[PDB]
Amino acid sequence: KFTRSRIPEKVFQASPEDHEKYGGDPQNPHKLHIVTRIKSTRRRPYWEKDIIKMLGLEKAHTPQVHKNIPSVNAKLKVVKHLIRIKPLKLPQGLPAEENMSNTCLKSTGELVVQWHLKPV
Amino acid sequence: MTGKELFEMWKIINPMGLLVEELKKRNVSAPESRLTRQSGGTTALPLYFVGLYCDKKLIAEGPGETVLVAEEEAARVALRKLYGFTENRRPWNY
Amino acid sequence: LRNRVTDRYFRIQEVLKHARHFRGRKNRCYRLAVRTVIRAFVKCTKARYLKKKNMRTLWINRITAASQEHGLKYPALIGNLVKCQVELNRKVLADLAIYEPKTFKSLAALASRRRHEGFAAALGDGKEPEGIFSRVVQYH
Amino acid sequence: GGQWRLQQGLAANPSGYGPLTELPDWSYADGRPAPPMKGQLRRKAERETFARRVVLLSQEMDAGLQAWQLRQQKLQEEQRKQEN
Amino acid sequence: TARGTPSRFLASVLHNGLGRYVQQLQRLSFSVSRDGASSRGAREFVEREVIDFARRNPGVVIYVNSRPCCVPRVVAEYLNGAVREESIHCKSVEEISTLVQKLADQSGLDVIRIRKPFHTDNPSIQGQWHPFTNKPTTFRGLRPREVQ
Amino acid sequence: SSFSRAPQQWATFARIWYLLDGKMQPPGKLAAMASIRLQGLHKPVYHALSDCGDHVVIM
Amino acid sequence: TYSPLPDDYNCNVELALTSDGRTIVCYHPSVDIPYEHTKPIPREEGPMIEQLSKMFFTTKHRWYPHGRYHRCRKNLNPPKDR
Amino acid sequence: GYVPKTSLSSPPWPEVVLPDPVEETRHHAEVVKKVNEMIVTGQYGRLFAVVHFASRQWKVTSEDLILIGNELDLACGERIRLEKVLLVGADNFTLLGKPLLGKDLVRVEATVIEKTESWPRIIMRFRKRKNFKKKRIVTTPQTVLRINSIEIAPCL
Amino acid sequence: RGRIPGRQWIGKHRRPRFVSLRAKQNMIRRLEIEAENHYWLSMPYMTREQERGHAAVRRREAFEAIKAAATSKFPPHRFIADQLDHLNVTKKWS
Ligand SMILES: [Mg+2]
Repeated sequence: KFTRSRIPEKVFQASPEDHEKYGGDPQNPHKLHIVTRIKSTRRRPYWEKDIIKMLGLEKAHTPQVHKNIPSVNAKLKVVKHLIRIKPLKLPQGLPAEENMSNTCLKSTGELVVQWHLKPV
Repeated sequence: MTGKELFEMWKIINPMGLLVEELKKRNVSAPESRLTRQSGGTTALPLYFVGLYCDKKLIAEGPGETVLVAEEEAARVALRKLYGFTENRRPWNY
Repeated sequence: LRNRVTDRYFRIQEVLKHARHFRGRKNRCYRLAVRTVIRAFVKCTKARYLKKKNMRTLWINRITAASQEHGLKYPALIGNLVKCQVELNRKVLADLAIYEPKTFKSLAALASRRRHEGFAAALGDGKEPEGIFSRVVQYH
Repeated sequence: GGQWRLQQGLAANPSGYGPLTELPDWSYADGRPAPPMKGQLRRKAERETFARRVVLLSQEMDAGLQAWQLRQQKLQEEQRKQEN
Repeated sequence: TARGTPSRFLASVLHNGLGRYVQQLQRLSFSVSRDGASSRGAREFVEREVIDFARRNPGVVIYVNSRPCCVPRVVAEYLNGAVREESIHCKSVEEISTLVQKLADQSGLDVIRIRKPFHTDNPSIQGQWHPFTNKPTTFRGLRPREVQ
Repeated sequence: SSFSRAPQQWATFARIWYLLDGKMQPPGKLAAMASIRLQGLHKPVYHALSDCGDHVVIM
Repeated sequence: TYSPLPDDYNCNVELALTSDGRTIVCYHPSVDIPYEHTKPIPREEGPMIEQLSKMFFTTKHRWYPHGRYHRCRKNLNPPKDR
Repeated sequence: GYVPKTSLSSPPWPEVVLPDPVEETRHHAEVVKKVNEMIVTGQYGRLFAVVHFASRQWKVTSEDLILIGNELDLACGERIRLEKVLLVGADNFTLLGKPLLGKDLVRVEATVIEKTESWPRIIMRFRKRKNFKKKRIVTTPQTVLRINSIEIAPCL
Repeated sequence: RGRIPGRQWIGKHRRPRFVSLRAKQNMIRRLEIEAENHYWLSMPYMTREQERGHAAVRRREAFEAIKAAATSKFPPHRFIADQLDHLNVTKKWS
């Protein structure tokens, strides 16, 4: 019978080669995930549909910010084959109330807090 | 006159004669008709690009179905260029 | 016959007016005209997607024609223009090809220039100076 | 060619974020700026909500870490106090 | 449908924008009724909005005729001779105002399918493409396989 | 440019004569070139309803 | 000596970048045809349809007439652009 | 690493040598100066422009008409400046933005000639053998603009 | 000639299906994306104990808002102005 899949824990234990490849240090892990649904929930189990709805990824190619905490990670593990997960990067730090209206999420995963739309 | 053509507005006869007269006034050698390009010469739908050369310098060229029509149209094009009413001329300023 | 329909003429005409330009009895008989008109309206609704698709296909075909005239292929031209950071769309590119042949020749020359710059970069892979046109303007 | 745009850091779709779309489409001939476009206003609202959620999530996680640290303290000095 | 409807090309009445913009609407005839719930909105429009609209659009003559009517109407006559008749029957003041403003801003050209979203009288500046563009010329104009 | 309407239209929608030499050439590649030219797909003004085909002579 | 495209046909393309590098300039003056590249000006229904087809390199089908239905469906006042 | 000349020893395509960056930049500057002098002397007639308006790119010239598929919240006869000009071109030269040309370089001005509603479009949904039939009529607002002028300034 | 018995793609004797290089590349691309997803999920920020209860207040407040919305459902107000405005249907001139 087709059932929910239990991913072995060793799958989510990064190696030094993976760290070098993906540019993420095991120490000081990133705080937030940018998650984009890149796959349809159609032809997938109702539990995956429900997990996608819970994560708020109903619209495809629409980035959503989530906490990098074990429970959210468990949900993302459940629906990992339908989503792209990247680390949210804050080159200028967290946006402040002053610049809250000038933010933009660049394709690189960086949430720049100044968006002038002018050449550098 | 926006979108209108010089000779659509000003009907003329013998554009080759007009061009010859204008070039004489401007002290330019009489134009020489020349067959720059041709296609399907022996068919019922030929194309003839005929150019007018003064001192071996192209002043204009025109397409046509027959050689005579191509030459006449090239004369019209040369007249348009000389009078400065070319299609790509500066648009009227409002 | 307490209540009877008196507008049936106009109710029929509302469909026959759209059916007038059909063939055969489909333009005269309501039992047939209604079916044909419903099919025609469904086709008209579904034809907008096909109109956009065919417009893009025609633009791609014309751009391919012009690029071949200039010795380039459509994929090369489009990709290298994108790399040059010129965001002209296919409609405008086809319009330029038809009506501004010299501008399209300039664009094709630019695309080939960027293509050759990319080839040179790949061949001499390393920290060699970036191609003049290869340089990308950065916006912040 | 969206892969090249992604590599350069721009949006894969040129219709995405960038000057080509986020700049005003027009302005009065006198030079007065045009009223903000509806799409641009909606996009700015969406980015503002995204930034506010980012701040909220980061603050919540930081507060949770601080609370956990404080609880570990409480436990440690308690244990010590009833040990003494 | 497009095939079952006439079509035209995008155009202006007299190149309306080149020299100066001219409001194409010239006449607005409001047939209204003193009595009748259908023309309540028309009556309120005549009371509160028609004067402001008239002074805003000095180039449009507005004829308000109050006569027994079951369907109050507005007839817009444009410079090009077009006449468009609209029913303001059981329409609120806001609806009538929007309709009148749309008529004022609209040209007299028929509201039919427009083949092209653009119209250029000078489409080419560099010369319209022909097969002999982008074709090199040969010495003495010799066609292929010509001997001399 | 600066042509009259009818001559300009004639020049644009004129049919050109192309020559292919099939000596030791693959018939498929010859056919590809000939079909492109015959359909007029090599013209930027191409359209299936424009009858913009060109003559192809294969020797 | 490098040229992205041959300059023997159509305009002579010259590409450039402004000093800031934020805009490409293209100089493309048209090329005139050399005088040496030019030549001096020279100085029944069935059979009818076959002759017309031979003349215009078409098929016989288009030269046959059409019925009144199609003839009167044809629009005699088509919209004109430019 | 020598390889004798065979059909596959070398790539089929010809080998291209790009100009050296220094001399090529000098040539770039010379060409830019030439085109700038052309602009200064006004050696151009009609100018066309690829301009990004609404969501599309229009190839435009003076006296042209453009049909935007929406209301623009502008009174008819009001003058506007189209700011997103991707390309400006003349008979002999063209300027390309990366991706947009400068305001100081190009000024495209239009006028809101007309505000209209599109001809009624029918949206018909039908599914066979399901009693599923629906009809809707939609009239999209539209604005016709006339492009008064396209001006360039010597700012290269 | 060359018949597939019954219906294609379902029976015991189905029409053969072959994977193209395009499909292989697509699947490989998706696999790469999912491998990166594994990497980025392999580094949690907080532990389960650390996260325990860190959003309880916000979740409770959100549910309280939901409950308030659910329990505030109650018929809308009715106005004498609304009732009397209907008399305007017979509003006339003089
Ligand atoms: Mg079967």
